[PDB]
Amino acid sequence: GVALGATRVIYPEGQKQVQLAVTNNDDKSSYLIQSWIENAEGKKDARFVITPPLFSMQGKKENTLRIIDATNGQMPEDRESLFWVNVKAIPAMQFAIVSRIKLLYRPQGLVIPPEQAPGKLEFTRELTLFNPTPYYLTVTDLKAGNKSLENTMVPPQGKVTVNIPGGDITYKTINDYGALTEQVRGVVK
Amino acid sequence: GVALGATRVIYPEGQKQVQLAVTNNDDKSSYLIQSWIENAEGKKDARFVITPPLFSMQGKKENTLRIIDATNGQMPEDRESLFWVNVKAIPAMDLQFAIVSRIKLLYRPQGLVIPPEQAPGKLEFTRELTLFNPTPYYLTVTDLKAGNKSLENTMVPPQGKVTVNIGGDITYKTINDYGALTEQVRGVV
Repeated sequence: GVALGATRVIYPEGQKQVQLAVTNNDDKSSYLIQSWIENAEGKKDARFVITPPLFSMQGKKENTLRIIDATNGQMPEDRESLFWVNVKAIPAMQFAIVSRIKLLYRPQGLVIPPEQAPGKLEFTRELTLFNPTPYYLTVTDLKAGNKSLENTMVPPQGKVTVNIPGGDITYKTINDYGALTEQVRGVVK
Repeated sequence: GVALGATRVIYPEGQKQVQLAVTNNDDKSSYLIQSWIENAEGKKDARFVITPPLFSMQGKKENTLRIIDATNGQMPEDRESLFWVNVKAIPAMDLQFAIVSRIKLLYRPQGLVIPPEQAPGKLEFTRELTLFNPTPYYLTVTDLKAGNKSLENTMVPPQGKVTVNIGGDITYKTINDYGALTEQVRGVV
């Protein structure tokens, strides 16, 4: 069937557009593909445009969605902002195919670079995770002792609690290309 | 979701196999994982074999894909060759799009005229912007700026040119063998 080429899209301020690949490997099927953008509050938002908003995909094919910054200077410049790309495929015939993927808008000139963000996570046994960076960080493979903990996403300058059945802390993050990083030992307070 | 352990795989001539880590980080999801290799023109190619080509992941799992040289000694020996490893994760309903992770596989012959770390600094820029790469390596150029206008990311094939649609100083970064960003380099038109 249909596939998307990414699990997240980073939009670096200054870029005129970013692309998202949409593919169909089946020569015999046809789809209508509709897409739109929502803010983090769950509403349709016009600060980013995606085009074409509706297209037909007939057979084995690769199509590209373009995402354009129409923000017009109205975004926080000191942290990332989170949007959601919604794509829906309607087969040519309740049977629609729907995905939502993160769109992270990243302002120019943040002082901590993306690759140094993960190693700044602070853990407090009370565990509370604190993120003193301007990035949204996706934490996975989180372990405290021999116990495997749940995945979490920590917002810029935010805190999240991870339940543990009571009480070394290690983990990986998902990077900008959707890959797993190397294992990291957290900063424990 | 499903995440790969790397964004690119270097296959050094003579190695019998290279491994690629594939992981499902979510205990609530299940997947079928289908993988194949393409050449640089985007057509399925059998000079490299990936196995298993089809497998399933139920819950939190880590698997290893093996990539095997079946080139039969017919690769060019004076330049890298580019292949595309495609890993498609198809989600089981418990409704959603499959996700295809496409990463670069760079076959690298022994005896190249310059080691990898010297390549980035040889790139040549001509007003026409044309990027000319006189080295035996594929160069992945990011953070490309002409003066103060951000340009699109690009990849320059070994001994090839590429045109980037746009005075000012030209600055850029490249992605190295480990998927990391090099330091900014100053080019001159």
